[PDB]
Amino acid sequence: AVKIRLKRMGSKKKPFYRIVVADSRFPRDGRSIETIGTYNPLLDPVEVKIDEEATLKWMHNGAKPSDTVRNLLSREGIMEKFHNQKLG
Amino acid sequence: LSNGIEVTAYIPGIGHNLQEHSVVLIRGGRVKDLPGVRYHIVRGALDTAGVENRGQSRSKYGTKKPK
Amino acid sequence: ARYTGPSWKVSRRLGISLSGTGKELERRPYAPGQHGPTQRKKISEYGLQQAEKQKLRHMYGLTERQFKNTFNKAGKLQGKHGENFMILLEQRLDNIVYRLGLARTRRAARQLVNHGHITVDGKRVDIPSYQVSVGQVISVREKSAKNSAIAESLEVSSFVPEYVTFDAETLTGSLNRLPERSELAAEINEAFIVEFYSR
RNA sequence: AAAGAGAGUUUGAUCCUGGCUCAGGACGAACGCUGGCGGCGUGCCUAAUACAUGCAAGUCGAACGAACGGAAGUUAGUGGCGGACGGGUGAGUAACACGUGGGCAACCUGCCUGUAAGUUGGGGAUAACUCCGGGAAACCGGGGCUAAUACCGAAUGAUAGAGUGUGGCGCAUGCCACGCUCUUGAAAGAUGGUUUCGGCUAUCGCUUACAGAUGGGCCCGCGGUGCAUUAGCUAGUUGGUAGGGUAAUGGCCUACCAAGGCAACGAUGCAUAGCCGACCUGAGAGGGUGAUCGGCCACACUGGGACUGAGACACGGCCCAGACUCCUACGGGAGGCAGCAGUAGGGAAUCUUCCGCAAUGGACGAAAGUCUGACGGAGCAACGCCGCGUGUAUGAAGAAGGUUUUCGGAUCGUAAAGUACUGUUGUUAGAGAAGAACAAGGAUAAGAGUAACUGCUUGUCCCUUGACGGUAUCUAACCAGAAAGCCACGGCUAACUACGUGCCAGCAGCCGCGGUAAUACGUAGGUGGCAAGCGUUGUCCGGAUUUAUUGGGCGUAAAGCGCGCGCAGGCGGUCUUUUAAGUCUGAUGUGAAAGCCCCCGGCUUAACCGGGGAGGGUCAUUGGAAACUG
Ligand SMILES: [Mg+2]
Ligand SMILES: [Mg+2]
Ligand SMILES: [Mg+2]
Ligand SMILES: [Mg+2]
Ligand SMILES: [Mg+2]
Ligand SMILES: [Mg+2]
Ligand SMILES: [Mg+2]
Ligand SMILES: [Mg+2]
Ligand SMILES: [Mg+2]
Ligand SMILES: [Mg+2]
Ligand SMILES: [Mg+2]
Ligand SMILES: [Mg+2]
Ligand SMILES: [Mg+2]
Ligand SMILES: [Mg+2]
Ligand SMILES: [Mg+2]
Ligand SMILES: [Mg+2]
Ligand SMILES: [Mg+2]
Ligand SMILES: [Mg+2]
Ligand SMILES: [Mg+2]
Ligand SMILES: [Mg+2]
Ligand SMILES: [Mg+2]
Ligand SMILES: [Mg+2]
Ligand SMILES: [Mg+2]
Ligand SMILES: [Mg+2]
Ligand SMILES: [Mg+2]
Ligand SMILES: [Mg+2]
Ligand SMILES: [Mg+2]
Ligand SMILES: [Mg+2]
Ligand SMILES: [Mg+2]
Ligand SMILES: [Mg+2]
Ligand SMILES: [Mg+2]
Ligand SMILES: [Mg+2]
Ligand SMILES: [Mg+2]
Ligand SMILES: [Mg+2]
Ligand SMILES: [Mg+2]
Ligand SMILES: [Mg+2]
Ligand SMILES: [Mg+2]
Ligand SMILES: [Mg+2]
Ligand SMILES: [Mg+2]
Ligand SMILES: [Mg+2]
Ligand SMILES: [Mg+2]
Ligand SMILES: [Mg+2]
Ligand SMILES: [Mg+2]
Ligand SMILES: [Mg+2]
Ligand SMILES: [Mg+2]
Ligand SMILES: [Mg+2]
Ligand SMILES: [Mg+2]
Ligand SMILES: [Mg+2]
Ligand SMILES: [Mg+2]
Ligand SMILES: [Mg+2]
Ligand SMILES: [Mg+2]
Ligand SMILES: [Mg+2]
Ligand SMILES: [Mg+2]
Ligand SMILES: [Mg+2]
Ligand SMILES: [Mg+2]
Ligand SMILES: [Mg+2]
Ligand SMILES: [Mg+2]
Ligand SMILES: [Mg+2]
Ligand SMILES: [Mg+2]
Ligand SMILES: [Mg+2]
Ligand SMILES: [Mg+2]
Ligand SMILES: [Mg+2]
Ligand SMILES: [Mg+2]
Ligand SMILES: [Mg+2]
Ligand SMILES: [Mg+2]
Ligand SMILES: [Mg+2]
Ligand SMILES: [Mg+2]
Ligand SMILES: [Mg+2]
Ligand SMILES: [Mg+2]
Ligand SMILES: [Mg+2]
Ligand SMILES: [Mg+2]
Ligand SMILES: [Mg+2]
Ligand SMILES: [Mg+2]
Ligand SMILES: [Mg+2]
Ligand SMILES: [Mg+2]
Ligand SMILES: [Mg+2]
Repeated sequence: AVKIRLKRMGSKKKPFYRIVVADSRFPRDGRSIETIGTYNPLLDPVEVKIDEEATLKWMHNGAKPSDTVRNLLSREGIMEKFHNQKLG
Repeated sequence: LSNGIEVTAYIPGIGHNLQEHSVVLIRGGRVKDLPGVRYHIVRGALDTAGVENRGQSRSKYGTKKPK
Repeated sequence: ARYTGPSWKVSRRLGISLSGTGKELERRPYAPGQHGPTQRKKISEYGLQQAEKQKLRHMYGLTERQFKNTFNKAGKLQGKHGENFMILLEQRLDNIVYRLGLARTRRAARQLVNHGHITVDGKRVDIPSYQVSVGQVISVREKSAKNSAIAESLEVSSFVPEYVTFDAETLTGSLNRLPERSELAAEINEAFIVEFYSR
């Protein structure tokens, strides 16, 4: 099913993940429906930049996150807006 | 040759040691005056030995550096 | 450094007084070898262009691969090509230490930079090819501070170039501004090298 | 803004035409001599040849039938989901295989999300187990008894089928919405809270229907190899009428009727080749290639077939036939490295039977968790691209020694010695990151739902874990001590002398050198180029305007058919009105990510990574102009 994965990129011992919408079956760093952010684990607070409109629509019509991606990285409050929109 | 083709090579340097039924490496090239010779034998490859007491231009002819 | 052979011989071959002023060519200004006091012949265009390229390369004492890489990198800047090439060659951290007067020649600033004695913006750098920019500060971080070599080099000084502001009291150096082709060696011809690398 | 270098060789000498050779860039390279370190990558191009051995796909006890404990909890068997993903190779294939742009009023879609109705009652039997019958043996039958979310009916329920009625429409076959009569068409329970004792309930599962998302299938325009010393090819072939089959249109298949179809704009036949984003080269137009990284296709010892499923005619599934290998008691059995390591063989040539699920992503599960040779990391190899070492400053009309000498000297050469400094690196002793935020669990706070809790959703707090690994990094002390080679020196082409040799030995990319004075052979001295590398060979582009659109020629150098009549084709005098095929132009969609290029940023710098753009189409829909061609 459609999920929101990470798609590791970068160099050896220095990873840098994206935030993509992909169909589970396909390879990790393979084909993906759409990219909606980045994720840098190395920095003091992690620098993450996610588009709050595309992610909300994707969650609202089927896509669901994967542990670290969004479901823990949505400290921006995207999941709160999803909560409100789903009740409202 | 190992692909079923018989060619004519040339032996560079001053004094070889290879006799009949010996295995060697060959490389491209040609000797202008020699009529049919159109390859060279690599020196010091498999059973060819490097030219004796060769002092300079020594990477060719396959001679080890003196001590 | 990179080439550790005698230094007078290379300046005798080229015919300029690199590595200072004239002390290499005070006696016998002719080329080395059994020959050299004999004569010279008509040097073709290949000889001339190669001579100018050797003039630049042997002045800063850097290998040919690095030289060509710096040439290609300078090619991307606006304006001319030889001017930008010499500007970038002036930007190198190894050169700037020599210009401030912390060392004597090019071959001593290189060792004094690789052995960690020089820091920029408060952090050490061990790379002589680090490209300094405007506004960064150059110091010693008391890694050596009061050592015989630096103290001696601060005595013989001539005049520091105008585009570098050096504060001898704290051993703090900077780069005021980008230089211009007028205030370089000028004992070469920068136009030849572009033609040499065009072939 | 971008913008192109020539040289040697035909002659006693000239000028032209003309080939040959050299100077540059790049490798998945190999061979020769050498070889210090670090970072980032790459490594069977040949036999799609043959496999010793370890692993590479399992998981659910909260769907159901036994033993240990003494009341929890743990595995063989029935069932559910997965095994069609992830990984490998380029054999086949000249065709809707691929690229780009569209159709589908001709289609399917498990799991995921939202919504609307339900989850009512019955029946029969089989694995496991127990006996007997075979076979020492792996390797099979018969008798008897058991449970379900296994299986089979029944009650109610269709926008499914039939006969309709009524509107609104399209692009011909036709599409959307509503109503009427009938016919058929299902379900499963498990873990908890609760009242009151009946039931009523929280999730997660089951059944039917409609939307969305994702993934597939079919059809079409245009584009990209050589050969005409390969001209006809085709008989379900082309069309039509009914029917069968499929999720779906269709000669996909069948019965009948007709004689069609494709082709010098290259059919047919033969040869070779997976295709693209892209890579090397070039001033550009072009030329050559399709390693690694990403997308699609095909294949899985060779050939055929189907079953199960949402999805396969299925790498680690089944059946049959063939070659090969292995057990056999002679009735018979078993296997498929083009998965990760690895062995043999072929070759001029290519790596470890390694550690771990800690990170990211898979499968199963309510969850803890289990399995992941994917992947994260480490060993091997100068195979590449970056970076810095083997010291530094002073130091003589210039030591010793080599080489040379017209015997005064010149040279190696400030090079050495001497004096004064430094620790990148090396040695030792100390410290020592990030990559890790969760999942689970425990606290509160708020919402939806309920008669009320349990639970669900969301926020805020605790709560512990690393293969790499004592690795990266940092501190302090010690010694210039351990750490330079390869090719060339006649011209092209930067850099000359001595001795030996005597058309011999030999060198050689071309001109060509060697016949007792060789700057061309061999050594020596020093000189030049590059430097942990340096040369040779092989292959591609350039220079080559040497296939010339950009950009050549045909009187005498290669090159005008011996000449005419002419089908197809190419081109076409002057003006007006008109169209809008070519032509120019605006908007909308797209031409994925990485790669080349422009601007910023992070690794001490650089290679190397990240963020933001541009560029790329004789591309589609739509709107304009009418000078030129049609
Ligand atoms: Mg020598
Ligand atoms: Mg002639
Ligand atoms: Mg070449
Ligand atoms: Mg070694
Ligand atoms: Mg060694
Ligand atoms: Mg292969
Ligand atoms: Mg359990
Ligand atoms: Mg079990
Ligand atoms: Mg597969
Ligand atoms: Mg696959
Ligand atoms: Mg891969
Ligand atoms: Mg391929
Ligand atoms: Mg549902
Ligand atoms: Mg019963
Ligand atoms: Mg039985
Ligand atoms: Mg029973
Ligand atoms: Mg029924
Ligand atoms: Mg109906
Ligand atoms: Mg109507
Ligand atoms: Mg109770
Ligand atoms: Mg109670
Ligand atoms: Mg039909
Ligand atoms: Mg054909
Ligand atoms: Mg073939
Ligand atoms: Mg092939
Ligand atoms: Mg390449
Ligand atoms: Mg490449
Ligand atoms: Mg180019
Ligand atoms: Mg050209
Ligand atoms: Mg290849
Ligand atoms: Mg390969
Ligand atoms: Mg691979
Ligand atoms: Mg095989
Ligand atoms: Mg089926
Ligand atoms: Mg399989
Ligand atoms: Mg296998
Ligand atoms: Mg293998
Ligand atoms: Mg072994
Ligand atoms: Mg082997
Ligand atoms: Mg072999
Ligand atoms: Mg894991
Ligand atoms: Mg656990
Ligand atoms: Mg296993
Ligand atoms: Mg790996
Ligand atoms: Mg080698
Ligand atoms: Mg290799
Ligand atoms: Mg010195
Ligand atoms: Mg003297
Ligand atoms: Mg002497
Ligand atoms: Mg150290
Ligand atoms: Mg944490
Ligand atoms: Mg939790
Ligand atoms: Mg409670
Ligand atoms: Mg010392
Ligand atoms: Mg010369
Ligand atoms: Mg030679
Ligand atoms: Mg020569
Ligand atoms: Mg030298
Ligand atoms: Mg040199
Ligand atoms: Mg290097
Ligand atoms: Mg090639
Ligand atoms: Mg050409
Ligand atoms: Mg011509
Ligand atoms: Mg003629
Ligand atoms: Mg005529
Ligand atoms: Mg003719
Ligand atoms: Mg005629
Ligand atoms: Mg005509
Ligand atoms: Mg566009
Ligand atoms: Mg792109
Ligand atoms: Mg930077
Ligand atoms: Mg990049
Ligand atoms: Mg980028
Ligand atoms: Mg644009
Ligand atoms: Mg008109
Ligand atoms: Mg007209």
